[PDB]
Amino acid sequence: MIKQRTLKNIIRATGVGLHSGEKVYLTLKPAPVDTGIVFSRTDLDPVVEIPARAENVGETTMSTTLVKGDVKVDTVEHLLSAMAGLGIDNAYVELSASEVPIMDGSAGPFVFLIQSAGLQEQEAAKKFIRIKREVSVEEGDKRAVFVPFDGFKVSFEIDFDHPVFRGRTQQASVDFSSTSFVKEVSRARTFGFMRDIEYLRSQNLALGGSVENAIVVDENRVLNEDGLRYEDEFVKHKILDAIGDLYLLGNSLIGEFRGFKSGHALNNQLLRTLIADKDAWEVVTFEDARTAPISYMRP
Ligand SMILES: COC(=O)c1ccc(O)cc1
Ligand SMILES: COC(=O)c1ccc(O)cc1
Ligand SMILES: [Zn+2]
Repeated sequence: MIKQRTLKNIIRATGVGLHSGEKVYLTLKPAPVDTGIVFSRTDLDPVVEIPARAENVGETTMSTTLVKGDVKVDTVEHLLSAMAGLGIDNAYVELSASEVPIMDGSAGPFVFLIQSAGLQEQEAAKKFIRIKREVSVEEGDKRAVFVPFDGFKVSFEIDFDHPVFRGRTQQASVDFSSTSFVKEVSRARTFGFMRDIEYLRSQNLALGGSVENAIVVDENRVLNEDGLRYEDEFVKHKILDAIGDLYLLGNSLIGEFRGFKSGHALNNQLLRTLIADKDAWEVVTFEDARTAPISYMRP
């Protein structure tokens, strides 16, 4: 069978929140079968756990925020993207503060830290959500859709009228049967506009933002001296965000996601609409990895 996976070993990292600018200690720990991804605020007494599930998304302003009452875990999407990309089902994510560290603004440092620790196959079938029928949500010119697909595929389109986007790839499709999450998507970074930073800081957004953890765009050029990792880095980052947002379903998808200018808010609304529309999906297992429509790297 395709087995559930957890971490082989505890691993530790230090960084700062993108939004809060606060220093944070991150610990990834192994978790038993059917735990899912559970975030833990270890700075609080008593400690507060928040499962990484669509129903715990409380705020979606410029990141996905998990919330239990007054307790928040902000910017979970880049770490959940890495976990979805490596096939991690079960893990405890301990944090010393209210926001996952931004690291280099991508999933690259997370995929490296996890593959460094190693993955552990567990003695239980991995459960997938197979999309059986179209489910779509719209708001204004934004759209997010699931359609049936025998595999996992993401298509995304952004539309920015900014000189730095003129004639640039604003649309991409990744089929994870053809393409490596790791080589193709994980290194795409968070991006931001100089003309926005005053408004954002006034909203307690991007307080930790800099060229060290983001592509900073200024009028006609990228400020980062060493430039882009990909010609289409911006749309690749939105695909990274979508994978992270969609992993709040709590299981890997067998289907296709298409986003048109979709962000954290509409991605979460798509998950809530799917969960409610029970005839559009089923839980499936594969008793032979070799005959299944998606494969994961050796652990
Ligand atoms: C100047 O703007 C920034 O530094 C910045 C960093 C990260 C963002 O997400 C947005 C803006
Ligand atoms: C939410 O993302 C996934 O379901 C997923 C499934 C297979 C992958 O290879 C990557 C992501
Ligand atoms: Zn992001």
